[PDB]
Amino acid sequence: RLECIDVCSVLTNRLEELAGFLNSLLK
Amino acid sequence: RLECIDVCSVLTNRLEELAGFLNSLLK
Amino acid sequence: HDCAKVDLENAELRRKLIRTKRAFEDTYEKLRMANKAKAQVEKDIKNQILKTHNVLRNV
Amino acid sequence: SHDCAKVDLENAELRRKLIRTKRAFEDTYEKLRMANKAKAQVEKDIKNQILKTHNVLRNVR
Ligand SMILES: [Zn+2]
Repeated sequence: RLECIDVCSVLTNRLEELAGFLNSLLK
Repeated sequence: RLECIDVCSVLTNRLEELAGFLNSLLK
Repeated sequence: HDCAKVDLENAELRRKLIRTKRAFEDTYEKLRMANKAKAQVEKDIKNQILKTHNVLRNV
Repeated sequence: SHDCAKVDLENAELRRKLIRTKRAFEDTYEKLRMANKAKAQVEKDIKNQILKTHNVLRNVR
């Protein structure tokens, strides 16, 4: 399911958490 | 300047490479 | 032998063994802490991989 | 004075213990050094991935 805008949102949230997580790997 | 389908593709490509990269951290 | 010489060598070897033992216990301790951090980091990484693949697969 | 045989035996034993302890410390230290180099490389690659990710995210907005 999910429309393109929803896919974008889910991908964006995953990417944001991944950026934060990698940064936490540097700490 | 990218339409929603293009944003989805770019986010998907970034996410795929991030999955591969984290996996490479486990090795 | 030479009594004085082997006494001095014994004292010196004891000091060297204290220093080397302390250095090995410290380096080993840092290695162990690094191994624990390794375990936890690998756990968190595995979790992030699973979330990411669940997202991607459901796309 | 001392016991000659006793300090000779302690001398040999201390030399053996110092060889073993030296080898153990040089091995543990070497593993620590390899871990530090791998640390550097991994941190570089992570930083790169962070930059790519933030460029993507910022250019999405
Ligand atoms: Zn003697």
